[PDB]
Amino acid sequence: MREVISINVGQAGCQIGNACWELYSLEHGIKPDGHLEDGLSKPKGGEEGFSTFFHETGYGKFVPRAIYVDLEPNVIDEVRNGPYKDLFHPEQLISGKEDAANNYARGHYTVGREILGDVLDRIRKLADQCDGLQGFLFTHSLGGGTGSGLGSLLLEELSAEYGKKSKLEFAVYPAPQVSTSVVEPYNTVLTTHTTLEHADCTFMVDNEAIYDMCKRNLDIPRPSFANLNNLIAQVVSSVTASLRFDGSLNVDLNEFQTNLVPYPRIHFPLVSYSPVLSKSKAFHESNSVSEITNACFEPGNQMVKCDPRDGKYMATCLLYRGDVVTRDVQRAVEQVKNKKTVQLVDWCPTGFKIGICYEPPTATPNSQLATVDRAVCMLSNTTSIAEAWKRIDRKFDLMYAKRAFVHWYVGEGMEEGEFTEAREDLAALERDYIEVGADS
Amino acid sequence: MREIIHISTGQCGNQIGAAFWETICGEHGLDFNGTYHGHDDIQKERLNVYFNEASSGKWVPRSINVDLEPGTIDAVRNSAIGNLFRPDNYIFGQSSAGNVWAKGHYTEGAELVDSVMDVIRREAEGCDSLQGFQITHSLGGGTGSGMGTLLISKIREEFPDRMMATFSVLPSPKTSDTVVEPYNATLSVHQLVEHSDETFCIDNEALYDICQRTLKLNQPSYGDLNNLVSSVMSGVTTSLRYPGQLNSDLRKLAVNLVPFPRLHFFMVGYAPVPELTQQMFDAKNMMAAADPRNGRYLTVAAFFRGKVSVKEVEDEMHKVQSKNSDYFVEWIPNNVQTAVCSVAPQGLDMAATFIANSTSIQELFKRVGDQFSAMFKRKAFLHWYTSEGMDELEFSEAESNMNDLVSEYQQYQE
Amino acid sequence: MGGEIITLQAGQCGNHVGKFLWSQLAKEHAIGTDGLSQLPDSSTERDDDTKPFFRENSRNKFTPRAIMMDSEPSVIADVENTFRGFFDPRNTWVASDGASAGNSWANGYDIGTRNQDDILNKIDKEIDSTDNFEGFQLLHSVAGGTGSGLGSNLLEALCDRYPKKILTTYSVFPARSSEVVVQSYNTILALRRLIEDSDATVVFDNASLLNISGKVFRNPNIDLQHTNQLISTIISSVTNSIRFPSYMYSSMSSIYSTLIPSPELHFLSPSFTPFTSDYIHDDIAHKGHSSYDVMLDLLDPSNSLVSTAMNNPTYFNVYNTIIGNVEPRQISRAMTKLQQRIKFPSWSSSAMHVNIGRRSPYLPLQPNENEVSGMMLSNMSTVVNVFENACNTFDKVFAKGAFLNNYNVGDLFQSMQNVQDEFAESREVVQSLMEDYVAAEQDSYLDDVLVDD
Amino acid sequence: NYKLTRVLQEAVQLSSLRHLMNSPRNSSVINGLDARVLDLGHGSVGWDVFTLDYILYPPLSLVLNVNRPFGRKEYLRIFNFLWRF
Ligand SMILES: Nc1nc2c(ncn2[C@@H]2O[C@H](COP(=O)(O)OP(=O)(O)OP(=O)(O)O)[C@@H](O)[C@H]2O)c(=O)[nH]1
Repeated sequence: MREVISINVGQAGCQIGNACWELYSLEHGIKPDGHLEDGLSKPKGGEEGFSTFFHETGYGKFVPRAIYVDLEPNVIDEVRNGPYKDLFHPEQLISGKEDAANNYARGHYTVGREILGDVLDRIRKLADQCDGLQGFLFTHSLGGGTGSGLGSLLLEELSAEYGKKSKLEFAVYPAPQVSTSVVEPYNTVLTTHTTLEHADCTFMVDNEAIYDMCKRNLDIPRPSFANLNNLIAQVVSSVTASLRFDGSLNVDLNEFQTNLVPYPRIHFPLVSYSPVLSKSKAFHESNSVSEITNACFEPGNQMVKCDPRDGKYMATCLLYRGDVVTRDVQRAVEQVKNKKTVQLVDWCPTGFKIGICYEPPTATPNSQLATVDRAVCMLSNTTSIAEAWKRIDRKFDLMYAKRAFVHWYVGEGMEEGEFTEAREDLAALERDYIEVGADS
Repeated sequence: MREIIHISTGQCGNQIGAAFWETICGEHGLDFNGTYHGHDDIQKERLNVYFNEASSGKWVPRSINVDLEPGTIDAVRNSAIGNLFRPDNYIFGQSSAGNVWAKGHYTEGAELVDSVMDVIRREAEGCDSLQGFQITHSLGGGTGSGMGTLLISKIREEFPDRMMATFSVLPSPKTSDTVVEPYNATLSVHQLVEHSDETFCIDNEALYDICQRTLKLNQPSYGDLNNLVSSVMSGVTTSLRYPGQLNSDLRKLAVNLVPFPRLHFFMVGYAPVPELTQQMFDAKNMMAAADPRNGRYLTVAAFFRGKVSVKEVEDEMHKVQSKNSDYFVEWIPNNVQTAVCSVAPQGLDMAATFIANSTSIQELFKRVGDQFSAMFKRKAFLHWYTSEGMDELEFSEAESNMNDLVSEYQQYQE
Repeated sequence: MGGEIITLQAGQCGNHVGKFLWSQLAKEHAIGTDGLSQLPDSSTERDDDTKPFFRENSRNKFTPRAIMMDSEPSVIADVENTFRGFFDPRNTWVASDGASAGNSWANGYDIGTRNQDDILNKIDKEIDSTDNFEGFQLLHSVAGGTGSGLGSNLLEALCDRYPKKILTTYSVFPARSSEVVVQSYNTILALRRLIEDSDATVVFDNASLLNISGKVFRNPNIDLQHTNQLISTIISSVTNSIRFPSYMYSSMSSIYSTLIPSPELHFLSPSFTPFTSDYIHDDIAHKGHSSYDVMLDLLDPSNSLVSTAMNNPTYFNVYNTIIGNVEPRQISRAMTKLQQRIKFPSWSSSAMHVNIGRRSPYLPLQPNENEVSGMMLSNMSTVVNVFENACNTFDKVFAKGAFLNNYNVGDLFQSMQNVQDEFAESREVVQSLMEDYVAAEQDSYLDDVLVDD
Repeated sequence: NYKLTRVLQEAVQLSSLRHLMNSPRNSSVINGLDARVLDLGHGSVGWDVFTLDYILYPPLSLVLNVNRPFGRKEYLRIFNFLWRF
C-alpha cells in the first residue's frame, strides 16, 4: 500500500491535476528533466516521496502516474504541449475526438463505456509495472457531467476489479448561487447516487468559496481558474504530506479512512486550510497557533458556501506541516472545546485528529499564500453538508417540476425513473444525515 | 531465570524500546558499536541477560521491533544506539491497518505473526534463562494496539509459564485524536486481561502533566516522555538485575503485588526519603494517573535504589499507613512490599519507584465504556467493522467483561 | 489586581488621540512606528510592562491591544499608512457604510447598532487573544455626533456584556461650538449613557487645551494634532502607574478606588505642569522649579485641562502622581502648604493623595529644572458648569424643537414625540446628576445617615 | 496544600516578575523561595493558617538573614504585620 493511482477526469479535473503535479514538482524542486531532480536527495525522491505518485523507472526518471481522460481534443492538446506530457507516458493519456454530451447524458452512457475497458487494462498494466497500491485518487468536477459520468464509470469498474483499496474522489462543487450550465444540478444529483455506491470517501470543495478566499485573503482583484487549481493543489498536497515526507507523527491513508468515514453511510469530509493570507500580509502579520486553529472554523476557510456554526460537530482531522509540537495545537483544542464554537455531540466530540508533518508548506509563485513555517489542514465532518445538500436539492426539485429538457435525457441514455431514483436517494441521504446529526 | 526478552511495536513503542536500550547502555556502560565498557562482571552479566555476545566481543540487544512502517525502523536505526541489529531480530510489514485493532490483528498482523513467532521461537531456543517478556506499545493507536495484542496472545499460547509485563501507553480522555482510539484500546484490553499477566498504566495525559509540572515543558513531545519511562523501566529492571538487599523477580511481583489473579493493572510512579514518599503518595507524580484521595488503596509497593535506610523506609511506611488508613484496606491489613538496591542510580544519589493498585482503574474503565457506548449507540464507525468481521455481540461481551472486572474492583468497594 | 486594558478608538478625534497615545508609548518603550521593538530581544530585563497594552505576537513585534472604529475610512487609512505594521489591520472597523450622514447622535447610535455584531466579535477575539483582563478605555469624542453615538452604543453593549470589568471613558468637550444645538444634544445624549453605565469618566474641555497650546507653544496657529497630543500625554501619564508599576499604585482599580467615592460622582478634572514630551518642549528648563512648585502649578487653575471657574470649589478626592527624582521632604512641605490652601469639606477628613512613579530609562533625560513632572486628578464639581452650559442651551432651544428632522432618522424612534420624550428624560437625568453633585458639595451628604438610621 | 503549591507554581506568569523570569539569571533564584506553610490555628481561616517559611543556603546564608528557627523572627513578624494590613 505504497502507491496511490491518481486519475484526472474532465476539463477541470485535468487542469487540477496539472497544477497538482506542478506543485508536487515545486515542493521537491523537480524540473522537466530530473533523473530524480537531480539525483542527490533523499528525501525528495527517493526515498518516498516520490514513491507514491511518481513511478520509478530503470533510468531513474520519475514518471507521475496520471491518466488524463477527456473527450475534448483541445484540453488534451493543451496538456500535451507542456512538459507534463514528457513527465508522464504517452500511452497513459487517453484521447477523445468528440465530446460526450452536455453534460452527463453520454458521459455515463455506453459510448463513454467503450473506453472503460481500454483504461482498465491501462491501470492493470500500470499496477503491474509498479508494486503495491494504497488507493485510487480521483480528480473530476461535479459541475461537468462528462467528467462526473466518466469518473463514476471508472469508479464502478475499479470497485468490481479489485475492491481491496479505498477509492478516493476529489469532487468540485459549483456555486450554489449562480450556475452557468442549466443541467449542472442534474449532473450532480445523478452522480451523488453513483459516488454513493462506489466511492468510500469523497471531497466537497466549492468554487465560489475559493473565489471569496482569493479576493479576501489573497487580496487579488481578478480571480482566475489557475488560482483555484493552485489552491486545490495545496489541499491535495497537504492530505498526503505524510505519505510524501516523513514526520514526527506519520499519518496513513487508512488513518483518514478510520476518521473521515464515521458512520454506516457517511463518506463526506469537509476540508479547510489555515492560515491562508496574502504574501505581503504574511510578512507584516505573525499570528499564533491558537489564532490559526480558530481560523479553521471560520466560514471562509471551510471552502463551502454555508455557515459551519449551525452545523453539528463530528469526527475531524487536522494535519500540520513544518515544525509543530503537541501542546500548541493541544492547548488550542483545549480552548476550542472550552470555546464551544461548533456544537458538539456525545458521540464524536473526542475526535480532533492531530497529524504532524516535517515538510513545511510551499507557496506557489502564481497564487499568493501565507508564508508560515507551519500550516493547518483540517478535515472536518460538520453537519453543514446537509445544508448544502438541501440547498442544491431545492433547486433540483424546483427545476424538476418542468425541467424544460426531459426529452433529450430520456432519449439518449436516461429516463424519468433514474432522475426520480436519484432524487429519492439524495433525499434519503439528507434524512439519514439529519437523523445521525440531531440524535445527540 | 534472569534473562528477559523485549518486544516493541506501535507508533510509539518503537521509540520506547529504543530509549529503553539507550538507558540500559547508559546504566551499565557500553558503546553503540558493541564494545564492552562496564566494570567488571555484573555488567557482563547484564549483557548476557539482555544483549547477545556476537563475534569480536560484539553486543546486540535481544529485541523484537515490529511495526507497519519502514520509517519507524529507519528512525530507530538513525537513533544513537540503533545502528547494529540482526536482520532477523526485526521484521516490518506493509503497510498499515489504520487505527483499527480489528484490522490490525486480523489482516495486518496475521501476515507477519508467523514470521515473528518463528523469530521469537528461535530466540527462546537461544535464550535458556528467559523469564519475562517486556511489551512496549501504545494502546491508543489501533494498529499498535492490535499488533501488540496479537503478539501477546501468541506468546501466551506458546509459553504460558513465562511472565508477560506490558507497558502499554493508555489513551487519554482529553487527547481527542480519534474516537476509535479508546474503542480499539478497550477492545485490546478485553483480550489483554487474559493474554497478559502484568500491565503498567501509562497515560498520555499523565505524562503531559508530569512533564509540564516538573520540566516546565511548554510542548510535551514523545521524546522526553519516553526518556522518563525509560529511566523508570531501567530502575525497575535493575531492581531485579543489579545486586541489592532484596531483589524482586517478575514471579515475586506476580505473587505479591496482586491478591486475585483477575487483576493485572498496576499504577506506577517515579521519584524524584520523606520527600520521596510524599511524591509517591501525591497525585501530581503518578503516571496512571489516579487520585490517592479518590481511589481506595488495595495494595502498594515501593522499591528504592541507592543508599537508603530500611529503618527510614519502615518509619515512612508506618506513618503513611497511620495517616492514610482510610484508603488502605483492612483485609491485608497492612500492605508493604519494599525492595532495596545498594547500587547507586545513574546520575542520581537515590531513586525510587512506586507501584499501587487503587480503585481508579475501574473508573477509567467506566469512562472508556461510557465512551464506547455513547459512541456506538448511533452505530458510529460500524460499517468498517462489519466489513472486517467483528460483531456487536462481541463488543457487548467485551463491555460485560469490563463491567465484571469493575465489580471485582468494587468487591472490594471504593 | 492588575489587569490588561484594551483601547477603544472611536470617531476621528478618538482615532487621532489613540494614534498619538500609541506613538507616545512607542517612543517611551522604544518601539517606533514600525511595530517592531527598537530594543533588542536579548535585553529581556525591562522595568516597564508592555503586556497590559501591547500583545507580544513575535519576539520583536508588540501589537497594541487596541481597536479603532470609525465611519470615515480616510483617517483609518492615514493612520495605517503612517504606522506601517504597527497597528493591526483586523482591529480597524469601518463597515463600508460610507461617510457619516450628518453629526447626529441618532445616526451614531444607528451605525453602532447596525454593525454591533462585527465590533462585538472583534472584542471577543481580542479578549480570547489575552488571558488577564480588567476593563476598557473608551474615547467618546462627544464633540462629534457619530463618534458620540458609537461610544454610547459600545458602552450600552459592554455594560451588559462584561459587568465584572471596570470601564473608564474620556469625553473631549469643545471650547466653542459651531452647531451649538446639535453638539449639545449629542453631548447630553452621551452623558446620559455615561451616567447609566460608565464607571469612570474624565472630561477634557478644549478651552483650557487651546489656552495651554497657545501659551507653551511658540506658533500662534493651533493644530488639532498637537492639540490632541496634550490628551495623549495626559493618558500616558495616567497609564504610567500601570506601565511602570510603582510601589503604591499598580492597578487601574486601585487608582480609581481613591478617586470614585460613589458611583454617582464619576467625573474628574485633570491638570498637568508644562509638558516635556510634546513638540515645543525646549522652553521648560528656564523656569527653575522644584517638586513644590510642580505641586503649586498642578493645583493652579492655569494648568488644568478644563474650564475651572473656581468659585469656592468643593474638593472630594484629590490625587497626584509625580514622575522623576522626587524628594520626600519636599513632598511633605508641599502637602503642608496645600492642606492650608485647599478648601476641604467638614464632613470628610480625607486629605490629598501623593504617589511617586519611575521615569523611563530610555526617554531623553531633562535638565534639573523640569526633570520632574506631575499630574493631578481632582474630584471637583466644577464640571457642573460645563454641563449647565449645554443644559441651559437645551432649556432655551427645546421650547421650539429645532433640528428635530435629523435625530428622527436612523434611531429606533422615527416620530417626533418619542425623540422629544427621550430628550426630556435625558435632560431629567442630567438634572438629577447635577442635583446630586450640588448636594454632595454640601455637608448634608454625610448628615443624611446621621439624621436617619 | 499540594494543589496550593501547584497553583503557586502556575501563578509565576501572572506575577509581575515575568521580565526577570524570562532571563536565566533569576531562574532558580525565584525558586530558592520555599513553598512551606506553617499551620497557625485549629480550623482557622486560610489567611490565618497561611505562613511563609524561607530557608537560606550557602554562600547566601552566611550573609543574608532570614526567619531562622533560633532567631527573633524579625522578617516573620514584619510579614505578619504587613499580612494583616
Ligand atoms: N481638539 C480637537 N478636536 C477634534 C479633533 N478631531 C475632531 N475633533 C472634534 O470633532 C468635531 C468635528 O467633527 P468631526 O471631527 O468630523 O467628528 P464627526 O462629525 O463625528 O466625524 P467622525 O469623527 O469621523 O465620526 C470638532 O468640533 C472637534 O471638536 C482633534 O484632533 N482635536
